[PDB]
Amino acid sequence: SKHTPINLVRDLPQGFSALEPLVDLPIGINITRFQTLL
Amino acid sequence: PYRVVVLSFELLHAPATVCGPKKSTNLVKNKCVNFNFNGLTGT
Repeated sequence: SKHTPINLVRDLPQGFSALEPLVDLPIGINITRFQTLL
Repeated sequence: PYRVVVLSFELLHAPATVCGPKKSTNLVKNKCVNFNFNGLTGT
């Protein structure tokens, strides 16, 4: 994960940023699809 | 009567979570030592 401030609209910001690890969970289950919650 | 409690040992094909503790000894400095930091073995 990574967070960054932006003052832009309707476009992916131009820049470079790295995503640090957050938590490792070894559930050991198979996954094929996903969907967010909103 | 004689109450009986049985602990079951199960090892399925998946990453493990709970198991025996590992003792971490003292931390020495300024000496040649064979060390082991969370599984990383070296000298």
